Amino acid sequence: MISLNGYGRFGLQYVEDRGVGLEDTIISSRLRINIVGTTETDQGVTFGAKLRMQWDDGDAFAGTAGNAAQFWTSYNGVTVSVGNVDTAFDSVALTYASAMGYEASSFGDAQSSFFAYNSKYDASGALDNYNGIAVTYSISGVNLYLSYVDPDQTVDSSLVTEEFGIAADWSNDMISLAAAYTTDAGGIVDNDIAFVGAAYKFNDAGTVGLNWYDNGLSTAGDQVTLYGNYAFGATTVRAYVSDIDRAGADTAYGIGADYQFAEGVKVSGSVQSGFANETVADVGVRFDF
Amino acid sequence: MISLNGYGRFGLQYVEDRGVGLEDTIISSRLRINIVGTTETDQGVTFGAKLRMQWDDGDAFAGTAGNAAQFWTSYNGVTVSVGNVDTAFDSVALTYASAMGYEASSFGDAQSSFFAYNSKYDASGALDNYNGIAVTYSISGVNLYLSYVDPDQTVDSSLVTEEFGIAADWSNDMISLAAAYTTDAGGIVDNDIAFVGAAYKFNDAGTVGLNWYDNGLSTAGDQVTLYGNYAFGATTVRAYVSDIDRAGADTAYGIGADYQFAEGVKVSGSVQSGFANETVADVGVRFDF
Amino acid sequence: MISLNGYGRFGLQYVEDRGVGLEDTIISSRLRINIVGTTETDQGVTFGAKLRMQWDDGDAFAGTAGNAAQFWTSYNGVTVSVGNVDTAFDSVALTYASAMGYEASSFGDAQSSFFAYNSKYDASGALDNYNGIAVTYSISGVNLYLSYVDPDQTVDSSLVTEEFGIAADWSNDMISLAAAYTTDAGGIVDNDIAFVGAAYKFNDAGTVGLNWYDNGLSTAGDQVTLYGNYAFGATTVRAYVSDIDRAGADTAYGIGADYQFAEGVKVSGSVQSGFANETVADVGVRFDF
Ligand SMILES: CCCCCCCCOCCOCCOCCOCCO
Ligand SMILES: CCCCCCCCOCCOCCOCCOCCO
Ligand SMILES: CCCCCCCCOCCOCCOCCOCCO
Repeated sequence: MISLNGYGRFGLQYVEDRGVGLEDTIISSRLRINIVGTTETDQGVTFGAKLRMQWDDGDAFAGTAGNAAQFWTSYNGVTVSVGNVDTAFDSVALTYASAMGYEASSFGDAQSSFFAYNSKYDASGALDNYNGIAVTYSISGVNLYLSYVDPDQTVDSSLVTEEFGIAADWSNDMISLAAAYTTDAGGIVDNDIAFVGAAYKFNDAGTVGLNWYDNGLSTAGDQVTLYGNYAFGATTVRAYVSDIDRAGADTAYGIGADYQFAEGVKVSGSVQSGFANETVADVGVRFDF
Repeated sequence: MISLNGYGRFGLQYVEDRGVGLEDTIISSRLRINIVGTTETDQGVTFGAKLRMQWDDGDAFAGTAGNAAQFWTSYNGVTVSVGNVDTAFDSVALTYASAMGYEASSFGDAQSSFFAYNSKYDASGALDNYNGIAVTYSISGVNLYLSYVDPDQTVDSSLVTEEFGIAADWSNDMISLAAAYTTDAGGIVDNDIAFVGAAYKFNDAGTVGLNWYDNGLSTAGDQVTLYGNYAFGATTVRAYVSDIDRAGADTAYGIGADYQFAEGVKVSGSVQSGFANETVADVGVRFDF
Repeated sequence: MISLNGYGRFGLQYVEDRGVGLEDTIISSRLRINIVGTTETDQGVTFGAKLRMQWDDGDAFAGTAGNAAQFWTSYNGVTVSVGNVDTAFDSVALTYASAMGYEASSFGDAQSSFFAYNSKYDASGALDNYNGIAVTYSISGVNLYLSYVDPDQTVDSSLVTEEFGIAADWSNDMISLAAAYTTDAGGIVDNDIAFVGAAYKFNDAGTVGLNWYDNGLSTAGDQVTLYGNYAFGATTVRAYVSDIDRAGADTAYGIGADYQFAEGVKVSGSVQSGFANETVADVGVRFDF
C-alpha cells in the first residue's frame, strides 16, 4: 500500500535588521509531502519505507526533490529502522516543547549540533553514504530510543566518528519526564550532549516545564529553558525564557499563541528575542492534508 | 487529502530547416503530474497547496523534479494564492484561444514577456526567491484576476522591479469579452502590456474571435489575431491569422484539427507559418489521467 | 487514473577486499517508487505513462528525483511504447533466471553492454535526447519484442549509431525457450549480441536451464550459464555456474536461497564467485507495496 500525507504553511517572517539591502519581513512558506509505502503481513511484522519531498522558500533552483530513504520493520511495539533514521536526541518527548509560532521555532530549544532525520537532499555530498540504524520500543507510557549513525559507512569505521544516542521518556496523565544522551553528536569527536526535562500538567488547561541541557562542545554551554502554555478554548498561549552559560549572552524569551481554526488548520504567531538580542516575529497558518 | 492528476502527450514535431545536422522531425512528448493537497473546513474555508512534476523531451539530465510550491486559501468565490502563482495576463480567458495542434502552440498568442506559473525548477537560480500573491474572484459569468510578483522578495523592494497585473473576463452563452493589463511585465521596467479580446459563438458549432495586444517593449509591437474554429461531431477544425507591427514581418497563420477520440483522449495536428516565415507542423495525442 | 506501486529492500552486501580503507560489508538498500498514469477508453485502447523515483545507498547528493518518461498505447495484445522504453534484449524471458540474493545479482547474466529502461536521471547529459520506440505482442504463450533506440534523436540519424533489437520467448507448462538478437547494442557500432536460452521444469518443484550468449565486442566473449532452482515449501534454493571465453577467467558460480516470508515479503541471500575470483555475498529483505 502507498500513502501520501503532508502539510503546507505560509505566513510572514520578520527578523529585526536582517541585513543591508534585505527586507526584514518576507513571506516564508513550506510544502511537505511524505510518501509512505508499507507492507503488512499476517505474522504481525509490518515493513515500511518513506520518502520526503520538501520545499521551503529560498530553496536552490526553485525546485523540489526527494531526500534519502528510510526503511523500517515493526513487531510487537518494537521498531528497527535503517538509512535516514530519526535519532534519539531528536525524537525524545519534551525537548521541543517550548517551540512556538507558525514555524515552530524557539531559542529555548537545545543549542547543540547533532544528527537528525534529513528532510532534504544535500548538495555538498556530505550525506552521500550517511547511514543510520535506530531502535525504538514503547513500554506503555514509557518510550525508549536508540540510534547509531555512521556518516560515511563505506570507509573503515576506525577512520570516521560515529554518533551514538539513547533516550527514554515516560508519562502518566500529569507529569512527564524525559532524558537523552548522545556521544560524538553530529560526528564531532567529544561533542557529548545530554538532556533532562520534566513537565507538569497543572490542569487539563495548563502545563509548565523545564528543560536542562549540556550542549557539549557548543559555544553556548549548559542551558536551561523554562516554558509554559495555557489553553483557552481554541486558543493556546505559550511563553518561555532560556539562559546559556556563554559569557555575556542575554536571556532569551518568547511569547506566542495558537488558534485551532478547524481540525488540521492552525494559525500561529510569536515574538521572540534571542541570546544576542536578535528580534524575531512571525504570524501564519499551517494546514495538514 | 492528497490527489494526483495529470496528462501525457506524444507525437511528431516538425520544424522546417531546424539547423545544420539537426533532424527536422523528432518525437516530442511531455509528462505532467500535479500533486494537490487540500484541507477543507466546516467554516467553508478550503486551504490548498500544489506541486508539479513535469518532464519534456530534451530536458537536462533526463530527469524530473518538482517545481516551487503554490499555496491558496478559498472562501465564497474568492481565492488568494501565494508563492508560485498564476498571473492575471496568463490566466484571463480568450488570450490562448487560437492555439492548436497537440502542443497547443500558436504564433497568434501574445508576443510579449511576462511572468507565469513556473512549471519547473530553473537551474540559473533566477527564481530562488521569486514570490507572488494573486487574488481571483468570480462574479457569476464575470471573472476578475489580480497578481503581484516580486522576483526576489529577500531584497529591499526599491531595488527590484515588481510586476503588477489585472484582468477581467465575462461571458454569456454567445459573446465573451476579455481584457488584461500588466505593468513591468516580466520584471522589465516599462514593459507594460495589454490585451483586449472578444469572441462570438455563432452556433453551438462555431466561434470566431479577435485578440488585440500591446506587447510592450517587445520587438513585435502591437498585434492582432483573428481566429475561428468549427466542430463537426468529434472533430474540431481551427484556423488563425496574426499580424505584428515589426517592420517586414510576414503574416502568421495556421490550420489544425482536433479529434476527440474518447473522454480524456484527443488527437491533434497542425501546420503553421510564423512571422519570419518559419514552417512548423505537428501531429499527436494527449491523454488525461 | 494515477497509481503508485514499488518496493523497498535493505540487507548486508559483502565484497571481499573491496579496497584500501573501505569496509567490505555495508548496508545496501533501495527504495523504488513507480508512478503510473493510465487512461482507458471504451474503444479498448488504453493509453499510459509512467515515471520512476529510485533511491539507492551511495546516491549522489543523498536525494531522489524521477527519471525520463515512458508512454504507451495498448490494444488487443499489442503495446507500442515511446521514450524511455524497455528493450528487447533486456525484456525477454529466461535471460535473468540465474539471478539470486536480495539484490538479484548474477555473474551468469549476460556480460555485454546494451540499452535498457533507465531507472534514474544521468548527470553526464548523455541521455538528454535519448528516445526509444518499442513494440511488444503476446501470441498466447508466445511473446514477441521489438525495440529501436536512438541515443540522440535531435541529430541527423546518419551521424549517430541506433540500436535495434528483437526477441521472442515461448512457454508451455514445462519447457521454455527464449532468443534475442540486438545489433549496435548500446549505441556501439558492431557490438552485435545474441541470446538463446532454454529451461525445463522437471517438477512443479524444480527447474534447470541453460543460457548461451554472444557478448558482441565485450572482453568476455561467448558465455554459457547453467542454472537451477528448487522449491522446498516456502524456501527456494538456487545455484548457477557460468564460463566465458576470456583467456584465463575462472568459472563463475553462486548459491542462494529465497524464503517467502509472506505475500510481498522475501528474504534472500547468496554467496557468489566471479570470473576474476571476486567473492561476493549478501543477505536481505525486499517488501512490495
Ligand atoms: C532541488 C531540485 C532539483 C532540481 C535541481 C537540478 C539542478 C540542476 O542544475 C545543477 C547545476 O547545473 C546546471 C544544469 O543545466 C541546466 C538544467 O535545466 C535546464 C533544462 O531543463
Ligand atoms: C532535473 C532532475 C534532477 C536531477 C538533476 C540532478 C542533477 C545532478 O547533477 C548536477 C551537475 O553535477 C553533477 C553531479 O554528480 C553526479 C550525480 O549522479 C550520480 C550518482 O547517482
Ligand atoms: C538527485 C536528487 C536531486 C538533488 C540534486 C540537486 C543537486 C543540486 O546541486 C548540484 C550541484 O551544484 C550545487 C547547488 O547549490 C546548492 C543546492 O541546495 C541548497 C539549498 O536548498
